[PDB]
Amino acid sequence: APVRSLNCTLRDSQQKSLVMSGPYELKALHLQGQDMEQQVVFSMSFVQGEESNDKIPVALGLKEKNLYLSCVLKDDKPTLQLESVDPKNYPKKKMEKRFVFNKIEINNKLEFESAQFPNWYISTSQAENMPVFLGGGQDITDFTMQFVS
Ligand SMILES: COCC(=O)Nc1ccc(O)cc1
Repeated sequence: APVRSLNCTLRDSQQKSLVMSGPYELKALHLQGQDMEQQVVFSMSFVQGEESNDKIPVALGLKEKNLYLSCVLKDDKPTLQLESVDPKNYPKKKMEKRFVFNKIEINNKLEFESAQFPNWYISTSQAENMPVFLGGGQDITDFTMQFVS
């Protein structure tokens, strides 16, 4: 059938919200009140890949944008980018591996591991207004997920 998707937001375990940082980056900052409209709404797609009770393969697209989080090599290490795709072809059930995250439930939170790069996770900094990155400590790898209409 058609790939299944849900709209959602993510916050890090320090309750920082994610926002756009120019066209191909996200940043995390403390947001409350009217400013919470700046937060990115994801379309989380449930994709093909290796699955267990608490390991669920997803893609993270920006709602109604042909942009996906992807894990791509740079300076010889796994890194997080926003990548444009053909809007005719996405989302799809068989997403390419660079777009796949294992959504893992650990102690009432979520971690998003790169399917491509084992043990590299979507991360934030403790400081305000710094990029979201891929991290292999002080950095934050746990999130909560709010399901949106
Ligand atoms: C199949 O997913 C089960 C579940 O409880 N997921 C979950 C959702 C939001 C959150 O903040 C923590 C965990």
